[PDB]
Amino acid sequence: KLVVVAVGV
Amino acid sequence: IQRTPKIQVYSRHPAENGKSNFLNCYVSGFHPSDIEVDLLKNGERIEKVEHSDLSFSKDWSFYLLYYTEFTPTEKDEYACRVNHVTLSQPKIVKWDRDM
Amino acid sequence: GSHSMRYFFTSVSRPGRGEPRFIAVGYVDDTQFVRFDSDAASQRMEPRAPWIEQEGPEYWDGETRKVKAHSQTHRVDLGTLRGYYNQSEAGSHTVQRMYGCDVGSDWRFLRGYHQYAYDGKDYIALKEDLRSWTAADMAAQTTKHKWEAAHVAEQLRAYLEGTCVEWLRRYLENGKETLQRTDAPKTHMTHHAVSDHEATLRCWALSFYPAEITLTWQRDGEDQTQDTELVETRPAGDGTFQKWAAVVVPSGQEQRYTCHVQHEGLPKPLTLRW
Ligand code: NA
Ligand code: NA
Ligand code: NA
Ligand code: NA
Ligand code: NA
Ligand code: NA
Repeated sequence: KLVVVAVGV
Repeated sequence: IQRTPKIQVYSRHPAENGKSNFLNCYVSGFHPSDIEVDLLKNGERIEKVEHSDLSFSKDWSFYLLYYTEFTPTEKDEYACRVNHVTLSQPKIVKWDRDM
Repeated sequence: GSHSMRYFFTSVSRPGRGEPRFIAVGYVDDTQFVRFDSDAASQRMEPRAPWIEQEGPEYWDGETRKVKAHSQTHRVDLGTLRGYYNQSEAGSHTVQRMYGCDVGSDWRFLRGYHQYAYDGKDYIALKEDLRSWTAADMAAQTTKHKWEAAHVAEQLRAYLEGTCVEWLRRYLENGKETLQRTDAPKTHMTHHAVSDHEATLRCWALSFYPAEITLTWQRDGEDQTQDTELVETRPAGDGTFQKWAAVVVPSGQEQRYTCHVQHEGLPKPLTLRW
């Protein structure tokens, strides 16, 4: 299962 | 950061003339990911060629497997042709059947 | 032994026309089980192992939503990084991300990781403590300050020690017939005359899983590296791996040389002799 959120650099 | 591809050309199974097999071209250690890979039969591009999904190693360099079903014969020559920004000309690696 | 779940993401900008190429791959150990390719027709997370096909529509909808959200973050990041590095809109650039988790021999959380690269160089990485960041340069230091303020490490730590290992253990049980099976290498030696006086001995390891293996040559029971060649471990294409090691020896002295094969599927290492 993937992580729910990806915060931008 | 531009890394030139390493190339291995090999069969999935020990090669026997007239016995169906898979011809593999494994390209690794390259950056960037944009790359042209063809499998050749007697210098001619094979149409039915699939590849793995792009992935990468600890050093961020990319690897791909290109492959096709083939039946080895005494006469027919197989090779892998690779083009990449790091190459002045496409690189052709001949299949050696104990490599 | 240990097991891993890892996701790999690549985004490549296309300055000529349109949005970045985005490819996501999921692995358990050395087995690909899911993929997403922005260039493919489905625009869905797709199965690549039979044991993930078990999962119902909620799973596939959820993974599709998250992987598309990942792709949009990478698209934005390519813009942000062009800014941080003062680069023109004309060039193609690459972002890569890898994250995942390991369980140990005790089947409990062992370690987590989250690594990010720009144009094939380290950018920012989560440290082993899952509480601190390694920033390679001042662009990555800007990201580190942003991610400290947004408590990104806390968010990732919760996933890596929770959801990540729980779903790894689920996959390992659902796919146990293959994922928890070791395939010991099928080994043999070939002999090739290189001159009237010399021969190449090639030690083959075929059809093994997982990919981790050690091939070593000994002469009279001592390791030899001189006049040896070792190829990179390579995929067979059927989910197994191949490797070979070769040594050049004086013709008639082949019996002095032994190939030693170490693999998880071998109770004791194998010794081959011509
Ligand atoms: Na897809
Ligand atoms: Na393609
Ligand atoms: Na798709
Ligand atoms: Na645990
Ligand atoms: Na990169
Ligand atoms: Na943080």
